[PDB]
Amino acid sequence: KHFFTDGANDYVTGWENTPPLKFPASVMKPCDYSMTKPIPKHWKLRGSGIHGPENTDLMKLVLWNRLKQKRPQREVPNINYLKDSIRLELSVNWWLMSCIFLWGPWLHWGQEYQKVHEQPPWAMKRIDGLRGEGYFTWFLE
Amino acid sequence: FELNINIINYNYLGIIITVIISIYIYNNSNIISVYNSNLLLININIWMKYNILDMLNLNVLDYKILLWIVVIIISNEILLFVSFYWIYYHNYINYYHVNILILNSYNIVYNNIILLTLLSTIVNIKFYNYILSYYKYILSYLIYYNNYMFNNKIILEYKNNSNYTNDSVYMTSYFYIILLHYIHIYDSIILIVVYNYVNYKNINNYYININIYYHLIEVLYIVISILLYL
Amino acid sequence: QVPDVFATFGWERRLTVIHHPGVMAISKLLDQRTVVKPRATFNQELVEEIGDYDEDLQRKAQVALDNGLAIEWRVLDFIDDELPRLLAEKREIEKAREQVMSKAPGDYTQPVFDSSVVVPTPANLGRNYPTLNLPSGDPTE
Amino acid sequence: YKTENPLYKDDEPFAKTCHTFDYTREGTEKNGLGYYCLMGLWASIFIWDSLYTGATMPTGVHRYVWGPYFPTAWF
Amino acid sequence: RIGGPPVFMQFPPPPPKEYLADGTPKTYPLHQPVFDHGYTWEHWYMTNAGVFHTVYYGEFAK
Amino acid sequence: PPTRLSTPLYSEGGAFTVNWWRNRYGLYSRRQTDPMLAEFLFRQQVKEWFYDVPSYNYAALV
Amino acid sequence: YRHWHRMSEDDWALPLDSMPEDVKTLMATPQTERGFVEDYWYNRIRGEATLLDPEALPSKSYIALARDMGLQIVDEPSSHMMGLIELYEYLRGASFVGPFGTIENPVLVPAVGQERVVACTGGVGDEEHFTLWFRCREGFMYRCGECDQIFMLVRLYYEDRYWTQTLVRDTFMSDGDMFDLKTLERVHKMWNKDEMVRWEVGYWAQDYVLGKGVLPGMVEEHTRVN
Amino acid sequence: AYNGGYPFHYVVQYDDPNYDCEADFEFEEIPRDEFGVPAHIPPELSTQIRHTYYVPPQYYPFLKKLGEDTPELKPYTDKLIMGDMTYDDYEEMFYKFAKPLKIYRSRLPLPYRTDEEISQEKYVNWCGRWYSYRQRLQGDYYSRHYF
Amino acid sequence: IYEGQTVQESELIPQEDDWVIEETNFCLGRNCYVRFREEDDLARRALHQMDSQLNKMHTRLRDGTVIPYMSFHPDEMVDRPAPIHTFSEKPLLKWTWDETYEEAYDD
Ligand SMILES: CCCCCCCC/C=C/CCCCCCCC(=O)OC[C@H](COP(=O)(O)OCCN)OC(=O)CCCCCCC/C=C/CCCCCCCC
Ligand SMILES: CCCCCCCCCCCCCCCC(=O)OC[C@H](COP(=O)(O)O)OC(=O)CCCCCCCCCCCCCCC
Ligand SMILES: CCCCCCCCCCCCCCCC(=O)OC[C@H](COP(=O)(O)O)OC(=O)CCCCCCCCCCCCCCC
Ligand SMILES: [Zn+2]
Repeated sequence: KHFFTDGANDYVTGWENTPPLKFPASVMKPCDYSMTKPIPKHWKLRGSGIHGPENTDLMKLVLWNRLKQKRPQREVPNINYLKDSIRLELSVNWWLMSCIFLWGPWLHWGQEYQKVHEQPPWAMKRIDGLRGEGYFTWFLE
Repeated sequence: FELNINIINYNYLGIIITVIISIYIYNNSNIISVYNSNLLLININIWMKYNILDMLNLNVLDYKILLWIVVIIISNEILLFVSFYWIYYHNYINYYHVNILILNSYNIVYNNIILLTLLSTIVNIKFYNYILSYYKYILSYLIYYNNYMFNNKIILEYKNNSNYTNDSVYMTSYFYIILLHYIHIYDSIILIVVYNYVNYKNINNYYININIYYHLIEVLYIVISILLYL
Repeated sequence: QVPDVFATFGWERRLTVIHHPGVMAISKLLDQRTVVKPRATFNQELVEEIGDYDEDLQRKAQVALDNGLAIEWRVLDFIDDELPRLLAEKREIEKAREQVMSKAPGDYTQPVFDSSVVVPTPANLGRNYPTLNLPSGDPTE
Repeated sequence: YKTENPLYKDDEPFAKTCHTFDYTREGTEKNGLGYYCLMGLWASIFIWDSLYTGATMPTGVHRYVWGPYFPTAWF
Repeated sequence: RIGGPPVFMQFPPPPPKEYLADGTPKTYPLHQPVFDHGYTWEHWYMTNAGVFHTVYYGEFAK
Repeated sequence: PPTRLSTPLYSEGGAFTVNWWRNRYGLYSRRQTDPMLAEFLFRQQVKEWFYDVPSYNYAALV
Repeated sequence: YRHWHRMSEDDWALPLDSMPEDVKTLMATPQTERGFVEDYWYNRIRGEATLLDPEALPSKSYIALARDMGLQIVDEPSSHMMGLIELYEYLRGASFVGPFGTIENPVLVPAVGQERVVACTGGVGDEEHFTLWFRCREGFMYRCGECDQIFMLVRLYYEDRYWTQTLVRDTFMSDGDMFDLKTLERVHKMWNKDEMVRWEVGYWAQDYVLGKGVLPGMVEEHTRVN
Repeated sequence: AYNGGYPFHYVVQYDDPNYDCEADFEFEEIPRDEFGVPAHIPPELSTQIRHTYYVPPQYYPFLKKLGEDTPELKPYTDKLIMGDMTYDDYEEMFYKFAKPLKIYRSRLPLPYRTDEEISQEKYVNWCGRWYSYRQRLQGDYYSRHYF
Repeated sequence: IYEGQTVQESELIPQEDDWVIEETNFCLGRNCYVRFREEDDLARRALHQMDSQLNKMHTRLRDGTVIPYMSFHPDEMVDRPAPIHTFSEKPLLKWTWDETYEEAYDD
């Protein structure tokens, strides 16, 4: 996508909130400890307890988000992604084709008809005696 | 540990640019105004250099900040055109029955729409290459040819038009809307003349800005064509 | 007993984590691109697809596949001449792998093999391969 | 070994976490039948308004078998 | 970030104090006048000093 | 309004729901950098703006 | 971190043209006296010299192996400092959310100076109150006037310096046996022979020990045009 | 899943030892990737080909020692010895053995408080609860009076 | 709406029958215009101003904890008058939640 979005289309830094799905959960998992079981009372708080790099998952997320920036080969995206990347480009190109091979031919026919019959082929011939081509978009009359 | 932001403490371009603006008002010669415009260009370019040199701070939020500024600016460009469309339609009740010759709906609209579409395709190819870390030299010169033809066609139209600005508010609105589009076309030339391949690639705000602006101008011409020619 | 170590990444902006000393040693060893080399293994399906882009590589890749060789791409360009050495190299690597794997725990003696045919090794540091990116055909024929 | 061409693999799913993205129930992925019914009606109104230009000026004369209070006398 | 604008820096010590030749401390301009008149009233006002504190602010006639 | 991230939030299906809002709230956000933090900030905003009774009066007026 | 921009090329490795030309003195300099560039190339030369000698690795202890590669064996003192450093850096561009602070376990507020502005939002749910900002100065156990949440300032200060990865490495790492240049030469001949250089860093390093320009092709390597 | 799959940084190799992509303007040299794949073989095809790291056999005894001292590390070292470790396998090994830095609260110096003051902690907490009780009740009382 | 922290009756039970509410004065003191000495130069008058900041003051309770000068907004947290560079170390807004992870604890 063209526009940059911190959450989804973050191409400036390449940050990703979660690790790749390819990695086993034992190797790397999304940072989610909402399901942690209640802490036993005899356990004592050693660390700060503050959300941050003391948590293993968050640490691995930061580490991977920096070490993923160098890779031996490309991670080929599927054709669906590639189509979306240039959706506007392809659509504009087809619009140009339509303007040349659809709009072009009937516009030429209308002008040639206008030459002989004074008004385009999609207009009501007048009887008022006024001269000239008149309107072109008949449905906006 | 470093500070989150590398504060800029002093700047002197602002004084110069503001004085340059005053010269436009406090002058007795139109030649002074021409040379003053060059001074403006120079100092606006210095400000752009300051933006490029701010890259040394390695601040992630800089791209986002500039991108959103462009969004606001584009919005202001769209709303200025809206004001002209408003001026045009307010007097719609006095159009089409006056003894003036309005524009044809066959020649100008088609060649212009076909031309501006090709301009979009070139910019789109530039974006595609930008994505692929590639460059094609001929692309920019195709833009120059397109701009040349656009300028050649608009000049002849105005010179061969048989109705003047003082003939009717219809004619005034037609000329003004077309001129406003042309000015935005010329601003596109101002931006595109510096297009080159930079190796920092997608952290360069220039590329996204050009793509957005060119699309805006072409889309704006679709609205104009429907209102005036068709 | 394996001590923990600090592993830091980045030059100006440095991120520090805890890591395994052996895992870090392997990581730096694999960074010696001239010593530790990636090698390609083919299958018949992929060899056929190569011909769609380089006919010569398809023929050479077929030879590597037929002999079950894990081969570097640069060597693959000279497989016609290197084949006898590559077959000898395959045997020696297999012998060494077997010897080290079968050895009892705590036995870290070097394997007995002919290193003169294994590249890159001190005994055979390789050949200066000439570039083959030279046209040899006359366009007017 | 066997492999899959990456160009024809399926899109990766959103990660399942406390913060999960789900578009399945929105129904905003593509234009539905209703949208195409709007297009059909637009085409129909466009053709009808031009073919039958006296429809907006109907005739007040009405017979209506079974009188006016029968259901087929309201359409 | 190594070699970037420091988050915190300690103030350097102030420049040496200046005495007059006779040893009198050199005084510097000060815009806190002691106005001359016969009024000596002192008005005190309880003032907001945040959320949980106050300060007894006094205004002196002089 | 739940206070534990383990307890899910109910969402209807459609184009204006809790799930629809979650997908788009953090699109431009630099602060929602991981699931735990993203959900906490999302629920913080939802609690503050959508569980505020008087806010619904303005929805009617607009 | 999310607030950092994209890795530079230097973040992975340094160009060999940044290697100090006086290698003999570089390998004899104490760690406390080595700069960033000097320390990078001391570790790389010594670390790759041991890693490119396979026959000696199995008999080398992890303590000795870590020293050669320049990796610091972790301990509670250094772990504490490094951890608080990384927590400070994370909080530069991340939210500050954690458990409710009490006398037993105050909210830890890392700072380099003697003060940091902090806001208390209270507890969770209905116990959350409006932001109450206060200046957290060192040496005082702060108590919110509203929810009684206890706060405390933690200073990253050591011997007239703040805590950095470089400071932690200098204070706790101990230089081992002086690096022997014979090992550099021995490994150099192992992987570099007959115009094949499979240890480029050791070919450049040996050239400098020889005086710069001695080894084949090195004069041509050092001759630049601009 | 970032930047369209294009790595921000990647290795390129050239067959000619004196080749310079900036000085030369020839049109015959074909660049290779980090694994050595020529550029004319598309990514979709080369990424399917299986590439494994080959270390010199003199390293096998060292890789064996690592596996024995850390049994959890043995399966990865065995793959490396047998030439079955791909880049993905290496990444899994790397992130599996990364641990977070630990902070010890017992090492934090505390703000100075006398032993007399430390014995009054329960009293101060007691005062705080009564202040919150009186605050909450007054809110109801005042709301009723003024409204 | 916010109505204070919730209190359980058990927490309102004293450990002595003589406990009453501590009568500590939260008026910081008597103040006026900061009065600079003539002898002090610009540098030493800056030090004087920095030592007269009300937002650096607090009240110490009977147990040794101090309730600081607090404000609803961070505008009252900078030195008065405002220095050129104020928030060099990013002010930390502390949020509270019930989530926890095992790594923080030790058995
Ligand atoms: C057994 C089944 C057989 C079916 C056979 C189907 C045959 C269909 C043939 C369709 C022919 C259409 C021809 C259209 C010609 C238009 C020419 C024209 O107008 O040229 C000029 C015009 C521009 O004129 P201006 O002067 O600028 O004026 C307008 C703008 N101011 O140029 C254009 O429009 C350019 C585009 C031309 C398009 C030509 C299209 C030709 C299509 C052929 C289709 C053949 C299909 C065969 C199917 C066979 C199946 C067995
Ligand atoms: C600022 C001005 C903007 C431009 C002008 C705005 C005009 C008003 C807003 C229109 C916006 C439409 C956007 C497109 C939405 C869309 O396609 O929305 C599509 C939806 C269907 O959604 P799906 O795609 O999910 O099926 O269409 C419908 O809900 C209608 C289905 C077809 C109904 C056919 C029969 C209709 C009968 C109508 C009778 C009317 C009688 C009136 C008597 C007085
Ligand atoms: C910001 C908070 C906003 C809250 C919402 C405010 C809505 C206020 C609506 C008031 C409508 C009153 C007039 C009704 C029309 C009338 O008397 O109108 C009177 C006329 C003529 O009546 P008679 O001919 O019988 O005298 O009625 C008609 O001809 C038909 C009227 C149909 C009305 C349908 C459209 C309105 C539907 C409103 C639904 C919600 C009502 C809510 C009420 C509180
Ligand atoms: Zn509080």
